[PDB]
Amino acid sequence: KTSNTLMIQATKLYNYGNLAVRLRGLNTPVMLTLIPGQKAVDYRVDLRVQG
Amino acid sequence: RIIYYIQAVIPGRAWLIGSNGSTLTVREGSKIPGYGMVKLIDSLQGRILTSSGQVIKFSQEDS
Amino acid sequence: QQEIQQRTSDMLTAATQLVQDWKQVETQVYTEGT
Amino acid sequence: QQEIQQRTSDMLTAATQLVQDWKQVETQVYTEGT
Repeated sequence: KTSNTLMIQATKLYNYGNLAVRLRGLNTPVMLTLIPGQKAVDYRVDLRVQG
Repeated sequence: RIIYYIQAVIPGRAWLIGSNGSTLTVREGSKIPGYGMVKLIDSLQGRILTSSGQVIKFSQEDS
Repeated sequence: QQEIQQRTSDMLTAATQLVQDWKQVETQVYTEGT
Repeated sequence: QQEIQQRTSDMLTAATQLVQDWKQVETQVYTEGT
């Protein structure tokens, strides 16, 4: 409930979705989309935020 | 010139990224700069057909 | 001829299964942090 | 001739077992230390 790391596990094969994350200093939440089942798997994604 | 790579593909859409880092999303009939008109999106095997004859794929060490 | 009706029964079960699978939409979850 | 149907029954049980084994995906576990 304090860190800056999320741990995501996909439950279905091809059902896709989206997520909203609000940070400590930001007012605009950052929304991301999540696609499973590709020819590559992102083991870890690093995100640079503008502020 | 600019080279585009497939980031994600479902039936219908395809999300592409360029060598400049710009990201786009396309459907069956859509405009792509420097390539022409999209003719067919093939979700299996990761191939996109273009009106100029080009095929859009994944990066080879990133696929 | 009777094959239409046997096919109707396996098909009926599969289509009922498909439509009941298409019915469910679940509520979203909001997580609060401090 | 009837061997197709006996084979259908043992095969039906085995294929149902295989598909139900392919269905389950379990949630990951996170361990916190201090």
